[PDB]
Amino acid sequence: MLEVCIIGFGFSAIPLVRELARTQTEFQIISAESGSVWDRLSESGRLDFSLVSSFQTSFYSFDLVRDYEKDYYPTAKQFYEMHERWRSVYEEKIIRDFVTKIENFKDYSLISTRSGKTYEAKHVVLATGFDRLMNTFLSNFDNHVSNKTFVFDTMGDSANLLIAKLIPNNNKIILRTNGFTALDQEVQVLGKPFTLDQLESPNFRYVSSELYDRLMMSPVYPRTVNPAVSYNQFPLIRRDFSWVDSKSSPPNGLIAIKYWPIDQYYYHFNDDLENYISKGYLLNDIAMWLHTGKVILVPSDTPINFDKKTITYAGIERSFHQYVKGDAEQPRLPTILINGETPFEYLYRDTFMGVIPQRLNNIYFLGYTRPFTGGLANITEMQSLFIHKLITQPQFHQKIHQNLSKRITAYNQHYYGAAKPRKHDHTVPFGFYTEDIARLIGIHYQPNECRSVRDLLFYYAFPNNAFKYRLKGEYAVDGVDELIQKVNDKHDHYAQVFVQALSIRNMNSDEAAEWDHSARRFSFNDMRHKEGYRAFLDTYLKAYRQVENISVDDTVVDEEWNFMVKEACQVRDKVAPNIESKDEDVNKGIRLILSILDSDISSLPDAQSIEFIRRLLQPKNYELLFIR
Ligand SMILES: Cc1cc2nc3c(=O)[nH]c(=O)nc-3n(C[C@H](O)[C@H](O)[C@H](O)COP(=O)(O)OP(=O)(O)OC[C@H]3O[C@@H](n4cnc5c(N)ncnc54)[C@H](O)[C@@H]3O)c2cc1C
Ligand SMILES: NC(=O)c1ccc[n+]([C@@H]2O[C@H](COP(=O)([O-])OP(=O)(O)OC[C@H]3O[C@@H](n4cnc5c(N)ncnc54)[C@H](OP(=O)(O)O)[C@@H]3O)[C@@H](O)[C@H]2O)c1
Repeated sequence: MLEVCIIGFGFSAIPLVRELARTQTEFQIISAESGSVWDRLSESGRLDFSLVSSFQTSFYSFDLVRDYEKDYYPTAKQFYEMHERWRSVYEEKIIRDFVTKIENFKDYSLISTRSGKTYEAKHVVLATGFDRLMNTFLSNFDNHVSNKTFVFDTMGDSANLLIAKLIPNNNKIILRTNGFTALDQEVQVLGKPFTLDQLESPNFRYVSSELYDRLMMSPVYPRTVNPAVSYNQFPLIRRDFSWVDSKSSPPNGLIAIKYWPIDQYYYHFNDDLENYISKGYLLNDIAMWLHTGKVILVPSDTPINFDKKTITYAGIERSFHQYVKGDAEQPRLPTILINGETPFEYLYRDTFMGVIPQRLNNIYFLGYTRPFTGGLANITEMQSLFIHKLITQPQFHQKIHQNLSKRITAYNQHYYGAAKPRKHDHTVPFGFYTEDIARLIGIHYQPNECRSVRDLLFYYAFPNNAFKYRLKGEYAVDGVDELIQKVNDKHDHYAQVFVQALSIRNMNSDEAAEWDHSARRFSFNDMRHKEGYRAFLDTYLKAYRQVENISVDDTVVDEEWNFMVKEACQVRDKVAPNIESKDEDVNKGIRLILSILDSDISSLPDAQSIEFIRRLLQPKNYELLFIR
């Protein structure tokens, strides 16, 4: 009887399929003829955008190993192209069919398809993706509507992608939301560009949750009164975070819009604008939108009749052309029958690590955990290794499953606490998830096993990407030592990250928040590096309109909008005139570290930071009750 059935093959499943081939496990893939959202975007011609995520975190270790020279943002085209390549390799093993039902028994499951064909499989893996409502807007659109008005009850990376495509057609944007978390996807660090994922040094949570919290959460929670931070100038972006009942920060369930800030966007693309836009590099700067008023925030309770289709803001009644609601992070699970009769009720919190469900035998989920920053690759690679070991190594299987529900309770206690289940429970800091998975599999690193400060940087500051845990051990990939050398050598061994955590070791949360924003340009939501790009923005529009064959008649006065903008930006007009250090501390920190790279750690004698750097071999907060 068939050992393994993979239902659905897009991207999530590639690494697990690679691992099955390797160990020569008997597997079949069943996967729809239609394909995914991407084959949509391929047919309609709509691949004209780029990922919010860096190569290093969006593409799998066994590709990075040969294609990685420098950090870039891949295009939707490059990402689709990489799916069709791995599709091609495995097409012989793929059955084109839709599965409509799985009857799960003690030893195996019975898979029904639309064809009517039936399959028996010992283990089954669902890698079927999500149904998403804005896919419609993204797959089906028209860049001919201009000067119209749009209301969004929700903000997110797809809402942001659509706002990027509207603004050049002098469309007017209103966000009627309960606020949102948005973060510069790229950060100038002493001249060098870093992705946001590259600066989280997540293993610092082991030193203390509180150390990590104040290092991490100042751009999210409004803990600075610095009037350059969008959350002080535009207080409507603020969310209620009272649901958060966990010592883990950032908390599971936190989501974030990743945007290009204009200055980073300038730096990368100014010298060949028409081509870079052509390729799908699009200015999606929400902070710039808020500052120009090409977008405006509005209280959530700003009533409107959907029937007359108008918006009640200030002493104005603006007729809106389109209202956009959107939230469908619901996995595409076909019906699953327990003991082959009782329907299975999906709930992210009731599965272990987002992969192991509780009343089902030999059934795995792959592609349903959402990384909070970085690409899905990071998550799906480690899921792939966790699932492969569970399928192929029955002692491992027994170890996890013995006390499956104790692990799930202990997981939920650490990450969610007492909070009621939410839509976004399935979102997680990637740096915690990957480390979590790796300590279950045992391909993790020991801090006690560091001998040099160089080793202490690898452990704490090297980002917890999937390939990080594939240098050696059970899942070692050829060429990973070279990747780590490459990357290490390009980011100064992630010293700057290590130095941050050091700098804020003695501060309280309010002290850290201030320090974190005492920079000429702080990392996230810095409204001082906006005004001086209005000249460039004008280039960008003209430039955009050329590749995309647009005329917009740009002398028009939406006079009421100009007055809606003025009322919206009130707090701004009060607070931004109050304008006027991490830069220095970091400058001297990097000095100390790059000098003592090769010093034995235990040897270290007794700026008094050396004593904390010793204690880095023996962290207090390593305990994870869901792993032991
Ligand atoms: C606009 C957009 C932008 C994104 N950008 C990024 C990004 O920048 N970085 C990043 O890391 N992630 C990104 N993602 C998320 C991720 O890359 C996608 O979800 C991608 O589709 C990988 O998903 P998957 O392999 O899990 O599922 P899919 O690509 O949906 O593949 C699942 C497959 O299962 C098939 N299938 C489903 N149900 C059945 C069934 N019952 N029987 C048989 N076959 C079935 C489907 O046809 C499909 O081919 C983005 C997603 C979207 C929509
Ligand atoms: N690696 C990845 O998988 C990855 C990463 C980023 C983006 N993406 C893609 O981009 C899209 C995700 O964005 P989306 O626009 O589709 O919807 P979404 O961001 O998943 O949902 C957004 C809505 O959730 C609610 N919400 C709760 N907490 C929030 C917070 N802190 N910030 C913002 N919103 C919050 C808000 O509405 P209420 O206030 O009404 O509850 C908000 O409007 C998907 O297509 C996804 O595949 C993928």
